[PDB]
Amino acid sequence: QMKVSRDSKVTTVVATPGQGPDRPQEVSYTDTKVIGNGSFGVVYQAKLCDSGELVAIKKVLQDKRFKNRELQIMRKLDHCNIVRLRYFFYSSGEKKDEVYLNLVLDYVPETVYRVARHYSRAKQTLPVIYVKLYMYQLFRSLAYIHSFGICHRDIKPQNLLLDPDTAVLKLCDFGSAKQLVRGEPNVSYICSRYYRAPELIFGATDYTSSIDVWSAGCVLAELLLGQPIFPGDSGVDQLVEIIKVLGTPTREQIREMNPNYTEFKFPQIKAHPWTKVFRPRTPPEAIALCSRLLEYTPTARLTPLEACAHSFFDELRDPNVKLPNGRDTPALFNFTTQELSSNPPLATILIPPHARH
Amino acid sequence: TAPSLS
Amino acid sequence: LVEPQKFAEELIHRLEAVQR
Ligand SMILES: Nc1ncnc2c1ncn2[C@@H]1O[C@H](COP(=O)(O)OP(=O)(O)O)[C@@H](O)[C@H]1O
Ligand SMILES: [Mg+2]
Ligand SMILES: [Mg+2]
Ligand code: NA
Repeated sequence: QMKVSRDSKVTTVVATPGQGPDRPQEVSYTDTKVIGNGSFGVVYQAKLCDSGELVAIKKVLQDKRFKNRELQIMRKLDHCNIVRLRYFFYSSGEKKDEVYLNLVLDYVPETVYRVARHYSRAKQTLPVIYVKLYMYQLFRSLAYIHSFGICHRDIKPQNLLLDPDTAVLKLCDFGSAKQLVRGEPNVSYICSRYYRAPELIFGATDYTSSIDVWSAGCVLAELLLGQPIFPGDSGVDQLVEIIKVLGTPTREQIREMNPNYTEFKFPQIKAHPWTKVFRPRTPPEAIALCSRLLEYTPTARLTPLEACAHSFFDELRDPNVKLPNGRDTPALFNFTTQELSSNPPLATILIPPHARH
Repeated sequence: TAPSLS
Repeated sequence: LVEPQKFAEELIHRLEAVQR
């Protein structure tokens, strides 16, 4: 479809709204410029003509060789820590005759990665209140997508959008996400380096949603250290880094990750205590949280909802907590029945008494 | 990092 | 994927070198 006009160049398409039944409407935008780039996405910024609001437009080739679940997964998602899909449409694009999907998302200016990179260049540590706020909101988005059976499979600091004025975090980049069905196998070399769970590095095809929890544990540890905790160009390199921290996995832990490795005689490396991994001033509660996330056995990792109930986030449940810029914290306690379905009795902890209003 | 074959 | 024999051989060789 598409068309050009003048207001600045105005683009008009017939786009389908992200929510509700399929009822496309004319949508006009202007002020187009290329902003972000990923391994698959090419994100434009634009300004909607009606409301003046800023949006991001991820334009992705619709490769029919691969499973393109991204639109179908995003359409069912509505949560305050997941970037909203306002509209989508199809356009002819640039590759002669080819099919390009356009996702019109809420525009969010920063990522956890770019914020953490400022502190590393300045040799400061990200203040712990932000580690708490950012990690808490991440786990809350994971509890939401996992309650639908959906695994993100690309959790990493570049995929976490921040509005740093409000400290609101939004998960994005669902182009690797999948609805994991037990008994059906999954492609194994998924997730980005530094954030791959050990069962994935061992080539497991029968993994679960808890790979996202391992990835979240790597983000947390990175935020606390100021650099990735398991760097490495290859799978062996990263597994060495994991083993130099957690120790050599037992035979039973190897069986939980991938039974095809249980008969090899790996050298037994002693674990490095978590208190020595991190800086001497690191809060003990963050270390305890990190050690219950970065676990070899996938069923022994915290679920995302259980992570939100952790004592590390206790300061967020104070009525008197304020952000460093003076504004109050974002909404943290408006849990639905859907995202509590994992374990409903955690509402006793997760909604503190001053927020039942 | 990429999704599954169809 | 990767053959489990070849991956484990590489990992074993790496783990022997860092073993304190
Ligand atoms: N809603 C958004 N607002 C602003 N920037 C975004 C938004 N979505 C993505 N971006 C930027 O573009 C990058 C790539 O987008 P993403 O959806 O992660 O595509 P890819 O699958 O190629 O990684 C992100 O890391 C982010 O910095
Ligand atoms: Mg990305
Ligand atoms: Mg992606
Ligand atoms: Na900040």
